[PDB]
Amino acid sequence: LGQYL
Amino acid sequence: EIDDNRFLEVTYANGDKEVMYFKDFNSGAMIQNVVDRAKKNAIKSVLETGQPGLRIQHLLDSIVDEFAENEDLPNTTNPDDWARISGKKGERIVYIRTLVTLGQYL
Amino acid sequence: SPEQAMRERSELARKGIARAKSVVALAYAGGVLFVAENPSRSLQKISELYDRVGFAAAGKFNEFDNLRRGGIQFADTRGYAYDRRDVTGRQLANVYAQTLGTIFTEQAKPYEVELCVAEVAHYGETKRPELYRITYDGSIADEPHFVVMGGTTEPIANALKESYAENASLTDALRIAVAALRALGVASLEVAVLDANRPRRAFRRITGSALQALL
Amino acid sequence: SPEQAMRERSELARKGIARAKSVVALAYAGGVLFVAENPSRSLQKISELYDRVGFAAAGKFNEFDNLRRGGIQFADTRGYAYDRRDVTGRQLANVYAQTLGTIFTEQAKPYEVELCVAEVAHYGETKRPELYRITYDGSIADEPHFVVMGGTTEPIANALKESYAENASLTDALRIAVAALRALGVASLEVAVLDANRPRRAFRRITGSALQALL
Amino acid sequence: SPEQAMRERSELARKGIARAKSVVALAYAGGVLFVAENPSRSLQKISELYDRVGFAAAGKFNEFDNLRRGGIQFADTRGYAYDRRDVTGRQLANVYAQTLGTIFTEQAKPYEVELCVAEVAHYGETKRPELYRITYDGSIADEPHFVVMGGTTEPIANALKESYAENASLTDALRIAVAALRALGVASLEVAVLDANRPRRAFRRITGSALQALL
Amino acid sequence: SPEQAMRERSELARKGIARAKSVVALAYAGGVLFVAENPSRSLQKISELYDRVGFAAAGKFNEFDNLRRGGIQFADTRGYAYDRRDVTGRQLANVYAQTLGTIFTEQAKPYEVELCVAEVAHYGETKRPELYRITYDGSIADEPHFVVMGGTTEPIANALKESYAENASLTDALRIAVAALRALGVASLEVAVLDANRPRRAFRRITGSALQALL
Amino acid sequence: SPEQAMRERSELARKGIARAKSVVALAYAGGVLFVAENPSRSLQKISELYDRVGFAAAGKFNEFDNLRRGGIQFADTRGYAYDRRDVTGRQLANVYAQTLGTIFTEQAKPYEVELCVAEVAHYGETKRPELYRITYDGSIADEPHFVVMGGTTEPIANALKESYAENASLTDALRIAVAALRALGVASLEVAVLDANRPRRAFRRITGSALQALL
Amino acid sequence: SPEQAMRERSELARKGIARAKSVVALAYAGGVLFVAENPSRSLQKISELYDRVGFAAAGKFNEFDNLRRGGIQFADTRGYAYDRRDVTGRQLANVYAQTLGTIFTEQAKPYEVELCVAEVAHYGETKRPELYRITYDGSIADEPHFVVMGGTTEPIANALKESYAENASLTDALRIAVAALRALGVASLEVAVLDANRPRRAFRRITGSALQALL
Amino acid sequence: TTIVALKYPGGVVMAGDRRSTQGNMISGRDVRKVYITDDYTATGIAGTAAVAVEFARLYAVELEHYEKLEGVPLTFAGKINRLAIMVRGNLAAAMQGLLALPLLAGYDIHASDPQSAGRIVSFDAAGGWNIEEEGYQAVGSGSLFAKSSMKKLYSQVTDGDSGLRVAVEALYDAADDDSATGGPDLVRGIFPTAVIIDADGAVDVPESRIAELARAIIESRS
Amino acid sequence: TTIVALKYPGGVVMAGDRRSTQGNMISGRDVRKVYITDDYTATGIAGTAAVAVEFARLYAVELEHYEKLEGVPLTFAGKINRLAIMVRGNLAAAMQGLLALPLLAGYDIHASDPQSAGRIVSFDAAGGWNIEEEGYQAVGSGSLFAKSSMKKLYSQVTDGDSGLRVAVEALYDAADDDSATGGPDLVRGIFPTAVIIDADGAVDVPESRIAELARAIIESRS
Repeated sequence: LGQYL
Repeated sequence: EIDDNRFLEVTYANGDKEVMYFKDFNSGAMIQNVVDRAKKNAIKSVLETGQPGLRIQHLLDSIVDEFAENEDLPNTTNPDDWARISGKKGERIVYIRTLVTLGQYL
Repeated sequence: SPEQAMRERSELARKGIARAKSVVALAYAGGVLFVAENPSRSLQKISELYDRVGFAAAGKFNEFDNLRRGGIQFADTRGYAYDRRDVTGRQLANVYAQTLGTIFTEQAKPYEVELCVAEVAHYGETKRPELYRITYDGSIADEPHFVVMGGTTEPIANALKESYAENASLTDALRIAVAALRALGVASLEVAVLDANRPRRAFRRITGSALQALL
Repeated sequence: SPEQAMRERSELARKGIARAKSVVALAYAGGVLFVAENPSRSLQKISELYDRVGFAAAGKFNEFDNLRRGGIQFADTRGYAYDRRDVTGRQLANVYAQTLGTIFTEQAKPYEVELCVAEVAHYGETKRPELYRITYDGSIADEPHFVVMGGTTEPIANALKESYAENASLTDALRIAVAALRALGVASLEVAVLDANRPRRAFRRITGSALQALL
Repeated sequence: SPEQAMRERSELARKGIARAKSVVALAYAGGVLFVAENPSRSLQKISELYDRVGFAAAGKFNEFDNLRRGGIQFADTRGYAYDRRDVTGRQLANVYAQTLGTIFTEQAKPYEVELCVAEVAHYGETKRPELYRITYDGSIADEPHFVVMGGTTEPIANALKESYAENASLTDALRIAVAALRALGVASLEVAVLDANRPRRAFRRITGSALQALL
Repeated sequence: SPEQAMRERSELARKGIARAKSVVALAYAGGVLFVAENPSRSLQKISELYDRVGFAAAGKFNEFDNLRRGGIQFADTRGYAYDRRDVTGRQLANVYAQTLGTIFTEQAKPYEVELCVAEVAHYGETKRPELYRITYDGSIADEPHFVVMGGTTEPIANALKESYAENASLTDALRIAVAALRALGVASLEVAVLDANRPRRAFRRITGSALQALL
Repeated sequence: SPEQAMRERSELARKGIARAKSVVALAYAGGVLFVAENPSRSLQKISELYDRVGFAAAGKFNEFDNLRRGGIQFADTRGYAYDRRDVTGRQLANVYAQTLGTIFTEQAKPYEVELCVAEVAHYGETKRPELYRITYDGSIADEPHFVVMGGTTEPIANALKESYAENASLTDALRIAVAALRALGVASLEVAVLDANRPRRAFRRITGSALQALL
Repeated sequence: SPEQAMRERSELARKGIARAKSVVALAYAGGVLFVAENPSRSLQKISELYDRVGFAAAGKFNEFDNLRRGGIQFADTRGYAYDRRDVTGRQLANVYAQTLGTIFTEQAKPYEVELCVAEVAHYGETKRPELYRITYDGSIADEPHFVVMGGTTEPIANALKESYAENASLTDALRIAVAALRALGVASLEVAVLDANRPRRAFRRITGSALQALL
Repeated sequence: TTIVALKYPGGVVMAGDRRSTQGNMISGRDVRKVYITDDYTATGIAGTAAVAVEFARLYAVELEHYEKLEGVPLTFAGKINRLAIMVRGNLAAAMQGLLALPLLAGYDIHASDPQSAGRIVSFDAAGGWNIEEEGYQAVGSGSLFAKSSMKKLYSQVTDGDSGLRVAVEALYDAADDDSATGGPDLVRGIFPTAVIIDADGAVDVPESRIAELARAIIESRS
Repeated sequence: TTIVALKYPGGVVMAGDRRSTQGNMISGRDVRKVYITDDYTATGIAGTAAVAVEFARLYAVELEHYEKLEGVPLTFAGKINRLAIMVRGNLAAAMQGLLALPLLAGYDIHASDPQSAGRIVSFDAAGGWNIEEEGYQAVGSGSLFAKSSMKKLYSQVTDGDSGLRVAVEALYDAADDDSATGGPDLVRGIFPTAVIIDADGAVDVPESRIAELARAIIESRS
């Protein structure tokens, strides 16, 4: 899951 | 450590998997082979095109070709490396794999 | 393996997303335009979500229709609980991201879906159309000009990259979108707009003979 | 790997449908005609669902009768909650698709069933008969002329492909359907119609001596 | 081995925070300054928690926003149950520590998140800014001068170590923070302050042209 | 492999029915006749279900008595909810058809039972006796003349095939049934009838000296 | 495997019943006589169940006293719900059979117990004593003369086979039962009767000096 | 395997009872005497259960104190529900046996405890003291003279066998019990009595200087 | 309060006054009691102000919600049913003094004859409904005076405009004989509100037209 | 109790008295009945003191909570709605004699014309609300006298200050004709409280300004 802020 | 350098993948007793790269299996003999292949490519370029000299792209081609040649063989190291990896991870090695590569859909 | 799940689930759902028809959404003078390749007459991949918020999807129909319904539910419960002008495309996109992440990590199979939430300004108001793309894992991306979902996205995305023109009329944006989608008649196209000029409900389908005239 | 296990389920459901009798449904002048090969006198594979919506099935009887009952439940709850003319064959087909997909992915064994939902227009109204086929996975297909379910579908489907004629009378469509089904007397046939001419309840069985005269 | 599994989780969580963009928080004359590298315009990594308590985070968005929401919930329920001046940054930090420990030991996957809770004194009051850093396991650290979260923290932490000056004005602390963060324009920065001079709500975003003037 | 587990369930159920006594049910002039080989005086394998519906079983006592009780429950709840003349042998057979399927697929061990539901016409009415056989598979077979359950069914079924005569009196049908069952005195036989001539409750046991006279 | 483990309990249970004391129950002129080999003065193996129904057991005590209590519960709830003369030894025996079967195929360990339910006629009434034996399988057997439970049953059963005499008085039946049981003083015997001559409660223990005189 | 689990559970509990201090209980002229080897001043292994019923235990403190509490609960609920003189040592012993038969077979770890329930007669009444011993398996033993629990029971039991004398006074029975226990001062002994002469509550501790005088 | 609705050849018109009271005290001079619930219906609600505005809002939400889920509006019959159920649900509160009665006007696009596709539907406190057949309906404290006025004026209704004038006049008489119904306020310039529904949907009548008709009526009566 | 609110060109003003009674007995000489719920609203509450202060507190909490979760304040419409739902929720206790009625003043930053972005909103016990158009509102036992005073005085309102003076005067007349409303106490120096909202937010009028206005009125009448 490439959702890193 | 990029996607193109992913050489091997190992499954441990816990089932966790590690992506080993060609760095873990690198050697001085591999360095010498890469240099020799680059020199041979430079000789071929001189013979065909006529421009003397060795380029960096020759080294890049040599290293990628050498990795491609050596990646087909999974068993290329002694069992001591596997034992060291198991001792480091702490888990038993059970699988090795090479990274060569129904309805209502709208 | 923690690594196996993330890499394997990712492949299982990217496959099922490429294993489907293609949808495009692009900004034009009157708002946003959805153009999907859809043969059926009953099953739809473009939908109104709220007054000014539209929705397009590509993947497995039962699942993105599950998301369609959930989003409608959400938007109406908010609009009634607070007010209509409080529901925004941004909230909706965020909810879809949270939900697709939770599904992607907790359920047995990941939703082989790709979502696009679109929003335009209110009537007599001025503001640029907003496009968001939500992927199967929960990732959300802010698009300035157009979104392409499902199937092989590269050729369509490039054709749109060459043909796109801001403030293109409805007919030109339709030609550009159909052309880039080909890279199909009224019997194989689902076309709708988020017309910024409507007083309240902006979503409006373009079907049949009117669609025939436009293309 | 999940996809491979799903491949094992697809085959098991297909094997059950293959090990069964054959049903056909085709459009004719007065509506839609269901003709099934059924030896029993108590167990039925054709049913009224709502005023103008009929239903045929092929597979394990306990499972498609479970679906028959669920669909009846659904249609009546809608008709009472909203109104009779709001329930459409399209909604019903969609519910069956969602339910067969959920069963196909979540239950231990997939329902070895194949469904056909049929709809005709209301009384004094004009509109073409709609046929939908729902398969075991949740897939739904829109058929213009006829649906063939269960057993070996190829020879029956081809025989119908040569014999079919739009606006055939009730007797001709019965001859065509029985002929293509053979590729059987009143003691081994279940025959019913969705007669578009009835005022409200369109479904009507054709049994005994009347069936004898028709064939 | 439980210890080896714990090392698998510790390692897992460290890698995710490295993937995320960097955030810094530092004390300056008027309170505390949050400066994060954030490209999106809708997704934020800095937030008000209570009147004088702010919050920054670095890592998987759908998790540190979950923590953001939980913290807001907590703070408001306390403030209403007792009073506003009773909620302190210390309580909040402690709750996040308990929660991240429980998540780290009980849930399937550990949150890949790094938190910073900041507090300033009340209006017309005198007291030093407090910074707490909560890591993924539940560990909590009391910082006197600045916190750096996410990405590669060494170069930024060292650059701040050389440039930091207590009682630096807002502009100087912004220059120091952006400089050490580089080790970016208003279109890639999320900047906010906990201004100790505000009467009640201390958190205040600095965006657009005002941010342009400050940097 | 569920393909192999199901096979061992079917074999286990078949062995249990074979490892049991034999029951026969046949049509005669006054209705239907049940003749079972039963040594006990307290444990019974033939039962009234409703006014005109009888029931015989062969297999494991506790399980087919569980079904006996469930069927009684069902029939009475229907008769009270609607009316007595609405409960039919067909409904009952169908309910035991679906309950045995559900048990056969969902419970640890399949029930080792074989059921026969019988029905006659109402008083002063005319209609042929109906016999249904429900197997542990859940399959329901419509029988025109007689049902044989439990033990070795071949020799009894053949002897009945030669001796059966429609409209045989009570004594002749008893002789035929006992003879074919032998292929036993009043102390080892359970005999009852569904006498079509009774006004309401048709089931009637034939025991003791009356049975002695009949055979 | 159902054969190995459903049967696995059968050896387990048989072994548990053998490492226990022996109990006998036999019919005599005044009713039924229970004679058990029991050293303790507190723990018992013979009990009143209802007005005319008695109960003896052999095997793990926590288990057959659990059944003792359950049976008491059942009988009293029925007697109060309907009437006292409606509860019969036959119902009780049947309930114990169902319950021991359900423990055999579901609980972890099978009840290593063996039960005997006894019944006599009411006061001033005439009817033969009924003895039922319920085993750990759920099996139930109708005994005309005597039941032997627990330990090595062969020698006691044979000695009773030679010595038994119908209509033996209380003293003779006690001598026969103690003699066959030996194949013990008042300090190692538990003796009770179901005296058919009592007006209501038939069960009656024979202990101490009265027992001393009888034997 | 039921046999291996039974022999594994049995040898662990026993490796806990023998891994603990020793307790003795013996009958004397005024009732029953408990003498335990107990160093702590707060943790106790002898307790009042009801008016005339006492309790001693040996094993794991948290567990036999759990049983202590459960027994207190039980006895008081009975005494209030019926009456005080209805609760007997026999009921209590039986409940503990059922509880140690359920814990041993159902819980993860058997209770490593050895219980002794004691009872004396009521005031102005005459009856012999009763001692019961409940083992971790769930067996109960009726003891006429004395019970020894925990640690090396056999050497202590051998000494009591030689020294025991019925109707020994309190001082003699204390000397005998401490002597056989040695096979310790007031700072390492827990001594209590069930004094049959008390009007209601018979349990009474003997500590400090009074204990000093007695020994 | 008073809300009239009447069918004209080709459409329907629905008008309502503007006053809201508390006992004898005039509390609101410009309340809008006629809403456009959807492209082909309009709902007036008489009664308790809160319950009224709430009914209207929630009903509009429900119509549109089903429309978004199913991809097609309910038939006029379904709409009638949902409104009726909402009304039946408020019966307990209506007996406690929170009564709200709706009058529903609509244009059935599926009807056979377009010239009579207009629809008027009235409800009681107990949720029962009735489809009007005499060409008009009204609700509120002035409803009897409004109906008795339209009975006489209705032969003049021949199109959208004459139907609008008859509506305004009926309101004028309601207000003329009942003090809880406000008439046209010439001083402040506040006039009844009106909605017209025909083949092309529902539109609000702009105020100027209503002002004209009101001034014509007032001049006629002097 | 009495709380007036009036729009002026460019803003809104809201003022309230200070007395609190129990029957005929004066129990509180300095209660504050007008709160600043957020940077662009102010809320007066008449009625039961407990229910009043509680409403104000809880509403402020809710506005600010949604603001923190979503990163943007509700629209003025949403705020109106939430306040209305609270009021509707207290209805049972209001019929049990715990009635509390709020009057909500706000400055809409999203309105088109800044000179008329002022907003006044009134509520009844049943949660229904109404946006005021006649430019002023009041609530409490003295509200009728206050409204009848502002009707005449309102032509003088041309800016923030004149609007403030008109507010104070309306309060003076409420108190002058009703005993439950306190007037300016010159002896103890306690004056009405006032909040002004304009483009820049909501600020409390410092006491001195209200003192001078009150003294000007008192001298004008004697």
